[PDB]
Amino acid sequence: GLPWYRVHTVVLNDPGRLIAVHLMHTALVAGWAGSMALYELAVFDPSDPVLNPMWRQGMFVMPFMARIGVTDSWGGWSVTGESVANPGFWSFEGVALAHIGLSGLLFLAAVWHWVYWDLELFRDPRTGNPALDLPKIFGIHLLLSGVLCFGFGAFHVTGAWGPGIWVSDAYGITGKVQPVAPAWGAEGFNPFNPSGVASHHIAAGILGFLAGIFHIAVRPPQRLYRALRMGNIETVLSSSIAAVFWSAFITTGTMWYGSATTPIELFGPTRYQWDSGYFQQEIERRVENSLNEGLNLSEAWSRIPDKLAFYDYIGNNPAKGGLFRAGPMNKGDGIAEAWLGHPIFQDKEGKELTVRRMPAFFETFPVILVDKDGIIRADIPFRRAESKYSIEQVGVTVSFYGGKLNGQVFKDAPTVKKYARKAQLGEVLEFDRTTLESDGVFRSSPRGWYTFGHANFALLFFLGHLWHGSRTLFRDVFSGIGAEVTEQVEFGAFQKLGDRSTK
Amino acid sequence: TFRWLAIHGLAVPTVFFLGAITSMQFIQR
Amino acid sequence: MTPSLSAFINSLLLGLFVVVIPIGAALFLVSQSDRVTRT
Amino acid sequence: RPFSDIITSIRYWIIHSITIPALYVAGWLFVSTGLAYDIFGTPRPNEYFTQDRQQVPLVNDRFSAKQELEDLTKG
Amino acid sequence: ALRTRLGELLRPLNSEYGKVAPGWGTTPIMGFVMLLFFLFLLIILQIYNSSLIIENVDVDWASLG
Amino acid sequence: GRGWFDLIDDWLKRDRFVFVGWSGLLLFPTSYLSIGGWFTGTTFVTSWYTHGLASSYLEGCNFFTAAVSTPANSMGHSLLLLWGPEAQGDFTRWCQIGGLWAFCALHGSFALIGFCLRQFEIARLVGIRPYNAIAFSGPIAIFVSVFLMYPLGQASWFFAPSLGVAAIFRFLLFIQGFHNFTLNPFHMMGVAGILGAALLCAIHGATVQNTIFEDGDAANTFRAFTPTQAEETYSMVTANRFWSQIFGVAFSNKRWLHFFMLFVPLAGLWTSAIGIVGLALNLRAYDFVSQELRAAEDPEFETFYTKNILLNEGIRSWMAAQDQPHENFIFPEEVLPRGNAL
Amino acid sequence: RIPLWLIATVGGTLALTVVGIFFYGSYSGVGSSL
Amino acid sequence: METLVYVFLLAGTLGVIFFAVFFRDPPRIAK
Amino acid sequence: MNVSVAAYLAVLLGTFVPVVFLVTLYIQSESRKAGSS
Amino acid sequence: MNVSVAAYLAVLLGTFVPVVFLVTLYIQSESRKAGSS
Amino acid sequence: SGPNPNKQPVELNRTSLFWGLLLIFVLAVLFSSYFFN
Amino acid sequence: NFMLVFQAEHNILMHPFHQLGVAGVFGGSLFSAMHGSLVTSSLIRETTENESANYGYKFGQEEETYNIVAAHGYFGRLIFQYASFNNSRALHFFLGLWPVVGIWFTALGVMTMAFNLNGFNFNQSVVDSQGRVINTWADILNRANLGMEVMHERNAHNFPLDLA
Ligand code: CLA
Ligand code: CLA
Ligand code: CLA
Ligand code: CLA
Ligand code: CLA
Ligand code: CLA
Ligand SMILES: CC1=CCCC(C)(C)[C@H]1/C=C/C(C)=C/C=C/C(C)=C/C=C/C=C(C)/C=C/C=C(C)/C=C/C1=C(C)CCCC1(C)C
Ligand SMILES: CC1=CCCC(C)(C)[C@H]1/C=C/C(C)=C/C=C/C(C)=C/C=C/C=C(C)/C=C/C=C(C)/C=C/C1=C(C)CCCC1(C)C
Ligand SMILES: [Cl-]
Ligand SMILES: [Fe+2]
Repeated sequence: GLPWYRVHTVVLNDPGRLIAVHLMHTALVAGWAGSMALYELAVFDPSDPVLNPMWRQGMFVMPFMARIGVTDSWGGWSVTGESVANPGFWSFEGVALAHIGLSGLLFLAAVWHWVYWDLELFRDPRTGNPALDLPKIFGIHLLLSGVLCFGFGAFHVTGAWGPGIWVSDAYGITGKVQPVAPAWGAEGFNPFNPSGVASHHIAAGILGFLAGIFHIAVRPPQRLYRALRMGNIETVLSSSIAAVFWSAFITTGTMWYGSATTPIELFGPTRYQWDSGYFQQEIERRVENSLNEGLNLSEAWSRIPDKLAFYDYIGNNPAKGGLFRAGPMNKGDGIAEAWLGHPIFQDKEGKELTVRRMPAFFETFPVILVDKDGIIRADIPFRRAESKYSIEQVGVTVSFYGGKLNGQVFKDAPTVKKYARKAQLGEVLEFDRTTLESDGVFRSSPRGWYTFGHANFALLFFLGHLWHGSRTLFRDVFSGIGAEVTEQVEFGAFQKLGDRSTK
Repeated sequence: TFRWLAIHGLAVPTVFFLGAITSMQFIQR
Repeated sequence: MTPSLSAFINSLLLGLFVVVIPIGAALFLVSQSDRVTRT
Repeated sequence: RPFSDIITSIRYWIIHSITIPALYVAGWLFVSTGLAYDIFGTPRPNEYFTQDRQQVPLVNDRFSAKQELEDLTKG
Repeated sequence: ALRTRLGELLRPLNSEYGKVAPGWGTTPIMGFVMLLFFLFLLIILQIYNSSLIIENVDVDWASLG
Repeated sequence: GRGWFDLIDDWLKRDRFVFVGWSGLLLFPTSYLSIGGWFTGTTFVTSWYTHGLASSYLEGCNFFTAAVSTPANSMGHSLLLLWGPEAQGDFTRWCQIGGLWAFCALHGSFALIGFCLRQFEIARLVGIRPYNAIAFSGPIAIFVSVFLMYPLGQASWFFAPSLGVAAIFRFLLFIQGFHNFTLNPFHMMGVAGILGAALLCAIHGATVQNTIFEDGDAANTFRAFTPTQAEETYSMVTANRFWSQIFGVAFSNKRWLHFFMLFVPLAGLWTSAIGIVGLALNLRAYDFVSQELRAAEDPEFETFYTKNILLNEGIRSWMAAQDQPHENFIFPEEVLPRGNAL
Repeated sequence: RIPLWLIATVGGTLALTVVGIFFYGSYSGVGSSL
Repeated sequence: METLVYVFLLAGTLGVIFFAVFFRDPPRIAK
Repeated sequence: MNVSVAAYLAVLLGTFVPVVFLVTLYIQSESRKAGSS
Repeated sequence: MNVSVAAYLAVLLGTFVPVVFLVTLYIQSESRKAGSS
Repeated sequence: SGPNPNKQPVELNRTSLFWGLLLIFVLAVLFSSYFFN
Repeated sequence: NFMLVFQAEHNILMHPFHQLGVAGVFGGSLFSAMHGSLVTSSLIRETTENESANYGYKFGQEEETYNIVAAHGYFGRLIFQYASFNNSRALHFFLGLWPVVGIWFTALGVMTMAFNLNGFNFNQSVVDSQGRVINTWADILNRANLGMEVMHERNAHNFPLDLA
């Protein structure tokens, strides 16, 4: 009969049942959204947003709620850190319950369409057979897509009749949902300009709307109709899978590299902020202009916010996790409690050494303390015998500036080594490893997991697009080849391949 | 000339590069 | 207009006049000259 | 016509007793002239290092790459 | 088989299955817009790639503020 | 046939020695521009300014050590267009920053696209099912995941596989040392697919050649086959009996056998592609945490896994200085992880 | 007109000579450790 | 305790192999 | 060995659910073959 | 709250195995009914 | 709306059963050592 | 572990017999995929649309289950006519030959590196006019081999050379 991998092909030529299965899939996806939101809310810890934000807790789907308006909870807390006094219905809980209710309603609609499948809407008046006028259905759907895109751009994102979207500063320290005016011009095409989102969703939507008016009105040319097999729904499936993996690759790129639509405080920093020293340079210039203002190292480093110092830490890097190191980022190094300050390394004389930072590539990196110019001065040797650059020989002391360990000058070699090991990983922090029983191996942020999943899905959907394009373009030879193939495939039988009017 | 174009697009760079390589054997540092 | 934008526009123009237009013209002439019989 | 039918033809070999060695020698003078080192930028055996440049040359910026390349390849 | 109010309302939208404009139709303008959209995608790809640097378009996190 | 598009279509699909087709307008230039580019880059262009290496026959390398090395790490993920802001139209500086690797890779991606389109086109015109174009999707996935998505997940094109022999061996050992890719279950599925496909090829060839029917009186049995015969040239029943009573199971259906021969290598390649896509983001099956904790608390607990981890540390530390010259890694002999004696 | 066996003989001889010159260059001059 | 799961999975694979060898669908020639 | 605890559920149920699916698909099909005769 | 860990496997598998058994017994019967016609 | 003309039977022969069981069990064997960690 | 130690001590990757084995397995996969694709692609129509195509073949039948001419012509148009194996017996001999010979060669390569006839050693094979070493990919591979060499069996070696 119908093998296990063809079982969903019975609904290929039954439009009502096709709507039913689409409804069931939509119901399942909405139910997943609601259930994931509920589970995340059950396991979320909203107490500390600066050292235990959403992305440190493995919050995958909540940032997408917080990205475009839903920053509050019925429990009287906000992802931004403020305490909500009178939360509205559209909180995290309300969104979750709405998605569950929509899942139930879509399930009921799927049941109705599965039972009542033989509607005159799906039957061709000319022939009476079940059929779908796909070019016009596409125009209707493109009208709907354009209207929704324009509405989102003009009302939701601009906040004319909506919350706006998440906007943040350069360093993720002061971010909130707010309206964004549309950025018409070249600046709208900056991926890190949130305003360019609005300018897009308006303008693109308008064009989409206009495109809908074309596709409802204008019938396809016969040439493209026969070439693309527009009367075959599997053409639509192939092209849709094509566009879908295209979008998946684009979203994967904007996730990994970052953009205005992937704020760091919602998904964690990127690997490239760590690679280029994006936050280290900002902290350095902050303390430098503080020093130029007459402040000292203690005061200058005390003015650095804990959030900014937390970003300057390799454990927050998405390129440090593992494929099977599962769970929240707090399950690895731990839950960050406090910042111990900048460990200046004053050598025996007083020169400032600096521990070379771990690159993301290396699981384990040697602890070497390079000089200002960078000749190696001291390090933690592997072979102690005949050691030249041991911290014992050179002599080093760790003076802490800022943080809870401020103003403390350790000058023993052991305690210097212990904080050299910490300074190898960027800024040094205190961690709670007991609440979640953390095992001391780094995990990936939601940024990395999104990138992984959608990269793999994009490749697999490229395979699917190949398969279904092949099927729709080779429908006539699905069951096998006939005897006609033997005459045309002969070399030189016809001047033009395939065509038999030639010779 | 398409046969000529294909075969000679393959051939002319090939002999040119082989002559260059046989010369390059003698560079002798 | 930045140097990069000028380079991009020039790249489009040279792509037209060095790759697309020559290949298209050659295809058109050869297809119009060497024609199949009994089509 | 079939490949062997061309190869054994005398005309083929009257053509390719002259055409093939011409370019086989053209490549020889392409590299023996030192022209390849100039087109492709490949250092000669006496150009990997020079004064103040006893270390490996590396480009460390995307956009000024040409600038530091001349600076390093001033020679 | 079944006739419904919404079915009657939406029947004109699914009554021209197989209706095709004769010949090439609108394919030339389709190809022209395809060229334009290809150029647009190339422009934005080179903008983020920073192979196409546009003035007042700073592709960087620091452009946020 | 009358219309200009019909005339171009008729000429492109002409039955000649080399089928051109519409896909040939994408395959033949790019493919050519790829292959010659490799032959150029591996023959005259250097890696002295990107990797600190010699990589051309001109510099003195052989077929093994000659390669088209990746661009400099400072280039990031630049498209490295010859007219771009890096080379700025200068061919020499373009070759010196390793832009020829970008040329070869970007033209090879479109050459693979054009060849798969060629497979689809010839399958359509000949009138057979398009299973060969879908089997080339495996190689396309390998190239896309290993040469494009892996460096695009990493810092730059520098960490892509440099196009060579010794370069590819260096890529193999680099990926092992830094990702522990042998421990990756998707790599395991891929090598399973590859070795199983080689196994299927060998067994099928031997079985077919050794259950041939006696269609002649010559000891050399190759001439006893006619291409157009409507008779199977070998015994499926005898092969089934042989493998059933030797191995317990055996193919009974030729169509299933030949689909299996397709599915095994393709599935292997796609599985390994998933693993390399994972490795692009450093999402690596590097370690088993339970054994790491036990060995941390039990200094007598040793497994071959822990020995492999130590070998990976050795690879990383002893390779980083010369393999990533842009980082300027100075590891003294004190900090380099070593063993007793050697 | 020229027997193809002689053509094959001379062509293979010349190709083997070229590859042997490559081998010599491998044991001589640049690319050799000496 | 994971040794229980590992042993169970390996034994299940061996059992599937046994049943595939000895309880296969017998090949027969169609008519 | 500090192993995960939901990994037991993951392995056992990811083995069980496809296995029972395959067994059901086989038994259904056989039943139908027997019913046809 | 501290609860057992194999109790998860106990509950989930003791629900799953009889449930799939019943579903298989139903599908198999139906398939046979359809095959008879 | 009455009987659907698109109803078709579904099958899984015994060879496919053993192939599926082998695939699932071997995947469990491969990925169990990674899920437990 | 055995792989990494073998590479560290013998440089099996640069040894040409292992390269022949890699060619053997990669070509075996290539030819397996190609042969399966072409046989599955030219299957003769013997099956309805609601039925698996594999049931178009009956065990023990006398007729061929696919058109060899169609697959041969398709593969000839794909590359060129001369490349295709018009003979099926020669095709299957080649299928049995390529991986078997490749695996024979790599097994023999391991057998020869057992007695320490190692893969190629092009380390420091390119030197400038002064005579200082310009690295190649062989040298960078040597660095990985050296890391594996020093870290393997950390406590077993008391003398600098790994002669055993
Ligand atoms: C003035 C109005 C206006 C403005 C300001 C913008 C603004 C924007 N548009 Mg545009 N847009 C407009 C009108 C406008 N649009 C109109 C009228 C349309 C027609 C409907 C579009 C259609 C459109 C599309 C289809 C896309 C944009 C995108 C964008 C964004 C570009 C920056 C970015 O993040 O790129 C990031 C994305 C890119 C730079 C595009 C990359 C394209 C390459 C070619 C993809 C390659 C994929 C391939 C399969 C990978 C293979 C290899 C790999 C596996 C290794 C930005 C929000 C892009 C977007 O959504 O970005 C998130 C986008 O893809 N716009
Ligand atoms: C009734 C409307 C409705 C509303 C108001 C929301 C609201 C929300 N959903 Mg959604 N959702 C809905 C219906 C709705 N949902 C339905 C029916 C389903 C079932 C499929 C889901 C399934 C779902 C999931 C699975 C998830 C959400 C989530 C969310 C949140 C984030 C939305 C977001 O960023 O999307 C972003 C959407 C996109 C980036 C896609 C945009 C559209 C593409 C790019 C269009 C491409 C094709 C187009 C035709 C091209 C041409 C057009 C052009 C010419 C104009 C938010 C609370 C997330 C969440 O946090 O849940 C708790 C989440 O993960 N929803
Ligand atoms: C692409 C979509 C996506 C993404 C990016 C994420 C991302 C995340 N999820 Mg997940 N999640 C998703 C979909 C996704 N989820 C879905 C659909 C569900 C519903 C089942 C869940 C349910 C879920 C829960 C319940 C939890 C998360 C959590 C997390 C976080 C940790 C991920 C982790 O540890 O993975 C680990 C992944 C692996 C060990 C396997 C990955 C490698 C491949 C895919 C294995 C494939 C095996 C294959 C099928 C063979 C099996 C054979 C069988 C016989 C055994 C992270 C933010 C955690 C969190 O922090 O929540 C607050 C958490 O507790 N997610
Ligand atoms: C939305 C996209 C989409 C849609 C609508 C379809 C639809 C179809 N595909 Mg599929 N396909 C897709 C994507 C899609 N495909 C992709 C991405 C790939 C690449 C891997 C394929 C590869 C593919 C092949 C090779 C074949 C089909 C076939 C089919 C048809 C029957 C499938 C069936 O009955 O499966 C029944 C499936 C099962 C009973 C169990 C499958 C269990 C899977 C493997 C694991 C668990 C999945 C999990 C629960 C959910 C995934 C989440 C998602 C986000 C990825 C049907 C028309 C068949 C066809 O053409 O028949 C004529 C066919 O042979 N497809
Ligand atoms: C190797 C990959 C591959 C293969 C084999 C196929 C095969 C197929 N596709 Mg295509 N497709 C691909 C990639 C591929 N596609 C990609 C990446 C996309 C974008 C998402 C699409 C989107 C797509 C759609 C939407 C449709 C098809 C369809 C088809 C079928 C008909 C042929 C066709 O339309 O060719 C398409 C042509 C190409 C892939 C070649 C493109 C060449 C470009 C224009 C050159 C660009 C050069 C430029 C200078 C580069 C600048 C960037 C640089 C700086 C990096 C066939 C099954 C049709 C189908 O299934 O109909 C039933 C169909 O509707 N495809
Ligand atoms: C099959 C043909 C083909 C294809 C698909 C490609 C593809 C590619 N080539 Mg090209 N190339 C080709 C033939 C081809 N090439 C040939 C024959 C040569 C030898 C002369 C070259 C020589 C070459 C070089 C030297 C380089 C490339 C590069 C590239 C890449 C960048 C393309 C790009 O952005 O160009 C620019 C875009 C186009 C050419 C598309 C033009 C689109 C239309 C026709 C323009 C219309 C003009 C418009 C109306 C102007 C109005 C003004 C403005 C407002 C828009 C890409 C992979 C680069 C690369 O690989 O870098 C690593 C590179 O440096 N190619
Ligand atoms: C196996 C595997 C492979 C790849 C991905 C991954 C590794 C994650 C893993 C998982 C994959 C998948 C696809 C998991 C998805 C899970 C899904 C879709 C779960 C479904 C959740 C849905 C739920 C609760 C829905 C709840 C609905 C309810 C109450 C409805 C009730 C109602 C009804 C029915 C009528 C109206 C009234 C009311 C009360 C609303
Ligand atoms: C590169 C680049 C930059 C910018 C623009 C431009 C269009 C120029 C673009 C493209 C350039 C192109 C396509 C150049 C073309 C160059 C080509 C095709 C070079 C190829 C040369 C081929 C070579 C050596 C072949 C050597 C073969 C050898 C030893 C074979 C060895 C053998 C021999 C000698 C005898 C028997 C045994 C065996 C193994 C068969
Ligand atoms: Cl010893
Ligand atoms: Fe066969």
